[PDB]
Amino acid sequence: MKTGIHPEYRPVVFVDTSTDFKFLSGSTKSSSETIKWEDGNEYPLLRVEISSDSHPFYT
Amino acid sequence: SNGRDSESKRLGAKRADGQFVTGGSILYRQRGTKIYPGTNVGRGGDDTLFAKTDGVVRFERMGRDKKKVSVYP
Amino acid sequence: LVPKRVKYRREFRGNMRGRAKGGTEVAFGEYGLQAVEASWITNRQIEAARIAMTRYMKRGGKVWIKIFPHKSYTSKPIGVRMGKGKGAPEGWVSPVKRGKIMFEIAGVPEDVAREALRLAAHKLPVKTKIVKR
Amino acid sequence: ITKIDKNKVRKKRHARVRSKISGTESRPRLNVFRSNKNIYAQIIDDVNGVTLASASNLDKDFGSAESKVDAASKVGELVAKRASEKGITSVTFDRGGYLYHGRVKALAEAARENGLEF
Amino acid sequence: NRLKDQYLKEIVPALMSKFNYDSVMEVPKIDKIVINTGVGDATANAKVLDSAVEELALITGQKPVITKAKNSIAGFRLREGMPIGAKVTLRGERMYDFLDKLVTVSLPRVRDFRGVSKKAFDGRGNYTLGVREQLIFPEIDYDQVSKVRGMDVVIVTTAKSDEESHELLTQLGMP
Amino acid sequence: RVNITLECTECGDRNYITTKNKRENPERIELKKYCPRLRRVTLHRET
RNA sequence: CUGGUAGUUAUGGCGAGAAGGUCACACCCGUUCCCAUACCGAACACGGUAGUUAAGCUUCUCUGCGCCAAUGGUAGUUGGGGGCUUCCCCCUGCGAGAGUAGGUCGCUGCCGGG
RNA sequence: CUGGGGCGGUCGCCUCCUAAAGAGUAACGGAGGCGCCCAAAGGUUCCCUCAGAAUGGAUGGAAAUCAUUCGCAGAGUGUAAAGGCACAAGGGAGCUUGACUGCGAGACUGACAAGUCGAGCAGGGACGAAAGUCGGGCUUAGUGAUCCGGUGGUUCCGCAUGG
RNA sequence: GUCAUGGAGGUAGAGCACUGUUUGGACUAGGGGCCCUUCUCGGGUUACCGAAUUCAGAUAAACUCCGAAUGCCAUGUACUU
Ligand SMILES: [K+]
Ligand SMILES: [Mg+2]
Ligand SMILES: [Mg+2]
Ligand SMILES: [Mg+2]
Ligand SMILES: [Mg+2]
Ligand SMILES: [Mg+2]
Ligand SMILES: [Mg+2]
Ligand SMILES: [Mg+2]
Ligand SMILES: [Mg+2]
Ligand SMILES: [Mg+2]
Repeated sequence: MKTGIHPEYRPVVFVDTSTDFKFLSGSTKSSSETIKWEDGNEYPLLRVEISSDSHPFYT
Repeated sequence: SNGRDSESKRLGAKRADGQFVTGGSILYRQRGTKIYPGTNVGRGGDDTLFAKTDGVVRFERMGRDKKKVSVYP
Repeated sequence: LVPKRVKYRREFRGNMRGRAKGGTEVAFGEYGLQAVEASWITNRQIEAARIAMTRYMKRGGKVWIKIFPHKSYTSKPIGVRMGKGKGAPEGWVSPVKRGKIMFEIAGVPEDVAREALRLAAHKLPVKTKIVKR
Repeated sequence: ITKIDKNKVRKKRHARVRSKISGTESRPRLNVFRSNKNIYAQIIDDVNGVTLASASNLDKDFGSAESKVDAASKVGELVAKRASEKGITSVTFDRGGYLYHGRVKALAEAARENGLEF
Repeated sequence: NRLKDQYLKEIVPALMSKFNYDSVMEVPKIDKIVINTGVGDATANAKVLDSAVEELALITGQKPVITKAKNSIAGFRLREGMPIGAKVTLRGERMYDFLDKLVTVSLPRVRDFRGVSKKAFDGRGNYTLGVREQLIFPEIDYDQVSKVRGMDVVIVTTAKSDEESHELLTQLGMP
Repeated sequence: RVNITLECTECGDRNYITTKNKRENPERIELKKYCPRLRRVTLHRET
């Protein structure tokens, strides 16, 4: 992977407000917000619209 | 509207298989490689095959379709 | 019968030595008209021969034209001297070498086939033999 | 999807190299075959079609290496030595179709450090 | 890594059992996800492409490669070279991350979805997910970016038949 | 496209004629060429 | 027996089927280092050996496609003769292409391990 | 020049057919090109493979850009055609100026004038780890003598001698 | 000059592997006739047209998967001149 070419790959946790589920997945646009899950290995946080677990078609 | 043609360029073999040639002797004049440079033979800028050393010319089959000319002392 | 297009508008007359390389045996028909001697067949002659075959059969059975007029031929007008380049394309011919089946017919009885083929033979500039498969 | 056969495309490159490079009874071809595990060298005559002094990683003589590059240097050292014992000096290096970089380079650098001229 | 873990744990056994593969090597795996933009408008205004690259870089987290036209076409008003469309090839852990986000966060932000469309397989084993808009992807922020452009998402599987590939995409989570 | 002459910077003589497209290459071309006088390579510049 | 590397007009290729593996060879696992991608450790490069013969590779089987290929005959034709001549015929020597009987799932080295 | 002359057309160069399987070969015979271009479209090192079709997929249409499969070349090769070219001569990228100076055994072509190819030697270089390749471009058109002028250089001459 | 041997070369002939020209059949994507709600988008229709695909069959100075006879170049320690 080349350096100083791509944006950051840094990890980040996604959480939907309704279902309140948490999972790690690397992405851009951190926003810099603390997490509860795995607080030791601290990562950013992102608030999200209904996920598959929430969305009625999926579940 | 016709009535044009270029000067004939005298292409083709200039020495025979089994003939002794001095180094530098032109063996074949050609457009592209009808015949390939063999051993002790060079390919000039215009695709002219010439002997690099003195010896006997031999036109040989390369592999199935193609053909080469060599000079063996 | 005329080629839809040609690579070259003007073409050597060619020669007509030897037996036709192909089309010597009847392939699609019961009865065929075989050229006995060589000749050029013009497209005008192929049509005259075709219409004189089909009419007698009264739109009965099939008729295969086994020759096609591929070769153009040129001419100079009257009052024009030799030279000043090759003449304009005039017509279309099929060089028919001896032994070539020119027409084939099927789907009529022998008597009607043999009559249709003699009627056609009289429109062609070449000696003909009627031959059956 | 189809996996590319690394050796097929390797052998394709080797042909491109062998187009320019061929062994002679005077100046033979130092050819190098590289595997996932170990590395192999052969000083060949193409005019005769015969392999002179050769050497590999798995040979009983010199069987101690830290890295594969270090292992590959020991091969260069030994094939150079075996060539000098046979009585041949001036070779031409046949990349085998490998990029003249990591292991195959370290084989050449080593052999070239010993009594082999290219 | 969250999804590649699940794949190595409790997809391979289940899927090998379902088809009765001789070796674990036969088990279909996802080789590469390849996103493709297809900005043909770029022929007129080049600046529209710059945004189409930047917006896509954020989605993948991996700068794209600006694809240049193959042959000249008067109909579209296009000519040999000239930048039209952007490619980006996802492999390894960073690929699974995208696939996870695609099935877990992305797809539910569309008005609706039927699911894994039987028609949308090439018949060799690979899937092509038609993406309508760019605003579906949470990293994009459509309030900032101008035109919607669109997107093309190709999933290249090691599967031999659509049936095998269909089961793999399903158990990975894809509708 | 025009005929050009490259002058040796050191030698001071021009024994190299070339050609260039002056629309694509409006600047004066500089090539490193062997100068027979000096018997070594020298920077030659278009006149 | 297998890895490497050559020669030989594919009788050697393509396709189909089967078997085989810690001894190689592979895929395979990883990206710290050298070095990589016009994005991607895919490739290249480097470090590994948990897993696997699935594929490549190796061996075996087959004539479906390709390739090779007689004999005979025929076309053509050098030379010598004749005709009625858009052309045709005879004598002598040479002799295709197509088609065909048949052949082929190679053969021949050198080096390393077993 | 001319199937009388005039009128018309043509005039040098390249490629093909005519051309009868070496070379050469005519016609106011049959077809096309040229009077350039390229600082890379040259050199070298390394890496690569094309046309098209099918199938699936946002804007997106018969056709743009992805993906897979099949594909000896149905592409490409600055430009006519022919001969070549997939170890590419086709396509990328890095570094470069050999699109070098003195030459040149020996050949081809040829009435002459010209034209063509050339190993190799010396000088000093480019690329490459090396082997090596490089005196333009896949090859074959893209040009015009002498005389007379112009410009630059010059260990040549300088009409008694120095200029 | 002949004999023997080697070789370059694509004519005659032939062939259809390529490029043009071309016949018949089968197949079949479109388009066009003919009604329908219809936007003739798609059906139920089809020898009015038609691009591929294949089977069979032709054809070529400027086609060639092939390919002679001759002629040509050479070698010989061959025989004559
Ligand atoms: K008659
Ligand atoms: Mg002439
Ligand atoms: Mg040149
Ligand atoms: Mg007259
Ligand atoms: Mg007159
Ligand atoms: Mg000739
Ligand atoms: Mg003067
Ligand atoms: Mg004086
Ligand atoms: Mg003929
Ligand atoms: Mg012919």
